[PDB]
Amino acid sequence: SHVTLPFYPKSPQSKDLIKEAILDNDFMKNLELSQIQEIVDCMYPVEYGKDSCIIKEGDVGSLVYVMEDGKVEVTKEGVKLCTMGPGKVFGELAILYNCTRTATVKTLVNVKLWAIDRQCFQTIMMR
Amino acid sequence: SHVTLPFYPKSPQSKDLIKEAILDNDFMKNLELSQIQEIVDCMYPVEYGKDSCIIKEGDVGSLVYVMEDGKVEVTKEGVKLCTMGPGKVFGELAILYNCTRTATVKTLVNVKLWAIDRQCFQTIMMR
Ligand SMILES: Nc1nc2c(ncn2[C@@H]2O[C@@H]3COP(=O)(O)O[C@H]3[C@H]2O)c(=O)[nH]1
Ligand SMILES: Nc1nc2c(ncn2[C@@H]2O[C@@H]3COP(=O)(O)O[C@H]3[C@H]2O)c(=O)[nH]1
Repeated sequence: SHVTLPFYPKSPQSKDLIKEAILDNDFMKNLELSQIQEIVDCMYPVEYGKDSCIIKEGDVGSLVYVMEDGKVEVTKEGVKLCTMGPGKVFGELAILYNCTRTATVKTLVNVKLWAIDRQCFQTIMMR
Repeated sequence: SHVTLPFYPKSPQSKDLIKEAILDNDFMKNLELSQIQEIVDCMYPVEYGKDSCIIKEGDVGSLVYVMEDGKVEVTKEGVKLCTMGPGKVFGELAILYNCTRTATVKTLVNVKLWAIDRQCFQTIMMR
């Protein structure tokens, strides 16, 4: 009669970081505040070690990430585009380019992230 | 005193094409049926010729479309992402993400579409 989204409990400071990361993101700054709240409770945590490759350009890609701790470097076709520290969203562009990753993301140090899948996202967007 | 949504009369064949098109859409799959029916009745027909530009990335989005006949070609910042045939919904991103058109959409052949405007569309998602 309607499918249940999963809830992942977080520290207040974490929920704040996420909200701010979305509001700082060009594609998503305008979402409902009620929608953002829901996204925050759905994001689950994932950790990567340094010289780990999170996203490979060209790949198919659902997941969207917010960085909590650490630092990554974004490269396309060989070129550094930038680095990203906590408070930044990445992985959003896949959907806008036909679910294909548009750049590769490598970890420069250990990182702690939050993630959310295509599917959760879509249910939310219809509320 | 509540607002009256418009009604555009349609061939049962067309009412089904639309319904299917909605269910095929990642986001709209999610709607209750009562609502998918309301949306079907608020769609109005529009045609474009070969080599027409329906949607321009960056512009403001007010309508959402379903294709009935024809083939259309999606592009972003100058790169063929995909093509779309009958039965497929489009122009739903800008509305849901409350952003500016995320891709350009050009016709490859003469097309016949149905359109619902932001107004009716949102009004419907609220019951
Ligand atoms: N393509 C691109 N991606 C970037 C840039 N800066 C940060 N990113 C992030 O890198 C991500 C790579 O995967 P996505 O395309 O899913 O989403 C992309 C963005 O979130 C940039 O300058 N170009
Ligand atoms: N940005 C983008 N839009 C697409 C793609 N494939 C289909 N579309 C549709 O094209 C529409 C362009 O305008 P919208 O951003 O409103 O909504 C978009 C989607 O419905 C794609 O790969 N990228």
